[PDB]
Amino acid sequence: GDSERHFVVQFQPFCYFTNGTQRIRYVTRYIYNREEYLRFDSDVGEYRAVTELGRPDAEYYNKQYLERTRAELDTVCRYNYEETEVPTSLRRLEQPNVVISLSRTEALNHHNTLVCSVTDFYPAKIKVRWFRNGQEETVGVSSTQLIRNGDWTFQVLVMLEMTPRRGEVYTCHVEHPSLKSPITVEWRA
Amino acid sequence: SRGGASQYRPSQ
Amino acid sequence: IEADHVGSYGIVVYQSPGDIGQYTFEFDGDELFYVDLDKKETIWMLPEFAQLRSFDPQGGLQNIATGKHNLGVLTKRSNSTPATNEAPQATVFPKSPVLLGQPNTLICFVDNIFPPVINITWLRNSKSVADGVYETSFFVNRDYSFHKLSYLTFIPSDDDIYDCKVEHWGLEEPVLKHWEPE
Amino acid sequence: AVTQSPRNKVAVTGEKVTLSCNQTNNHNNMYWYRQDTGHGLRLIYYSYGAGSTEKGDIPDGYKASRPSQENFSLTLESATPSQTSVYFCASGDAGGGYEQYFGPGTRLTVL
Amino acid sequence: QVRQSPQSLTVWEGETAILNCSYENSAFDYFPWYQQFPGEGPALLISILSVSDKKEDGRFTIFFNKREKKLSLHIADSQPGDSATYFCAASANSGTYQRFGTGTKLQVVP
Repeated sequence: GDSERHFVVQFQPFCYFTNGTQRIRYVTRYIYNREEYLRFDSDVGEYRAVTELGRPDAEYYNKQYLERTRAELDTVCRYNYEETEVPTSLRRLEQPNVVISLSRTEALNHHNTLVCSVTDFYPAKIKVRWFRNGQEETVGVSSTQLIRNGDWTFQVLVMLEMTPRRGEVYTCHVEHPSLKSPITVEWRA
Repeated sequence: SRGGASQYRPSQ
Repeated sequence: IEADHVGSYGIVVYQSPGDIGQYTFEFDGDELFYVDLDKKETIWMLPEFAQLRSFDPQGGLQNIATGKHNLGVLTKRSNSTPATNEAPQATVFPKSPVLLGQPNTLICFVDNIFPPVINITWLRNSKSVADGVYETSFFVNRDYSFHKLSYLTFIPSDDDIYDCKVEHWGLEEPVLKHWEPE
Repeated sequence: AVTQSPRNKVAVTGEKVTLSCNQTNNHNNMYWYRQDTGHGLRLIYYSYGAGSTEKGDIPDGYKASRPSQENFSLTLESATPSQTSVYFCASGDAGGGYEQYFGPGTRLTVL
Repeated sequence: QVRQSPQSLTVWEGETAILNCSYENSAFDYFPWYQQFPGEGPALLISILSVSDKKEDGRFTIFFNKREKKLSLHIADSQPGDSATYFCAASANSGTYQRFGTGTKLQVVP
């Protein structure tokens, strides 16, 4: 505790849900600084110590808490999901905004890049594709990973390397849970 | 509508 | 582990010196809320949600206390082993595609934060901007470090440049992540 | 193994009564109750125990103080007849799903 | 809040004393019953989790009915010595404090 001697602890509870509540896994992690020393795992069903640092806690924890923790899987995990998640986060549907833009200059023959910006949507599941005259392009195509905005919305940018021509129609097709019908944006020279 | 939370267990 | 959904109901972060703490609820990697430990109030990131669910702030205070307790016990046991300083990384990108004169938001995502103490600020052309700024709590990472995001509302102009300034004990000199309407 | 200062005290309206408690159980949580015919036990003030203090169900007219792990005191800065009862101090683990240990009690009368 | 049906009860040694309790906060997950003998403070007798629906320990058995938010403590084979005031408490899935009830006074006639 002399001068720049920083100390912190972390408690990280986890309710892993698979297929609604058909399967739940409850994990409770006990971290000292950045080191996980103790851990409860519903799969294992017991407070096993992770590292040396957590040697002194196992026995005591399984004594005093084992029963109280196993229960949280129902009173905390299943409960919060069915009683609070269902009406809020699991019901959140924000529709994507979709726009196409060219990376360089508009002229009559350039190896440019079309960018399809898909933004402010929720939840994560989404599908974005490029078409050139009705045929899907997959070769000079790339999309960023899912970008989490931190405000409960995502965005993904999808690039298509191409060479514009006359009467050539490019389309960005987006399918998302919030859209009863897919969105299609068009771009021409 | 009242959410629950995982209790952080004390040591010693 | 894996799943279709992940809930973290009661993340506790307590550090010293300073008795600095944080209590949050996450779902699918997003902040449901954080309990304001001074106001003793649950602060929901999405107001609408608070209309349908709730959480007694006392639960956070009770557990933040246990955080104060377990820490110390562990600071004594670890033979007083201090935390090792990591170096933060920042990325800047707009919420929506940039259009001259149209209201947007600039986002600064700072990752690999450890310990969870940091100052993140915005510079319009090289001058600190303090209005229209919002910051998230500290999100947990798989490796136990943290990320956090800051936001700046702004109007895109040809005569404007931006920088996200991050200050951390793991940097020798404040990091400036530059950004400007391309 | 919980102790309370006045095991019985009689004061007058307006007086500044101060019941105090002590617990060796080395518990983090401490509570102050009051038993009354028709209400059973009612939490008044409690602590996560450092220099912590939180309002219970009926905190009005009261103020608590937890100067140390084992000391939790209840204070009435202006006694009232409505405060004539039996005060029960208690201690337990951080939590609420944990067993609570009570003291003997304390009868108080204001007049 | 917590409620205890039997405002007061008297039974002759050997029978079965049934106590009742109810609450209406589905978030309640832990319910401990305290026993208080005249002269001293209350003390924890038997506690149950919302997970199960029954808990036994001697003559004492808690009957927990998740829905309808009912709950009851059965003392089979009564006995003078079990005669004080019993308290039904409860706490939520968050870690908040326990909330007791009116409390039933039991008298066991030898």
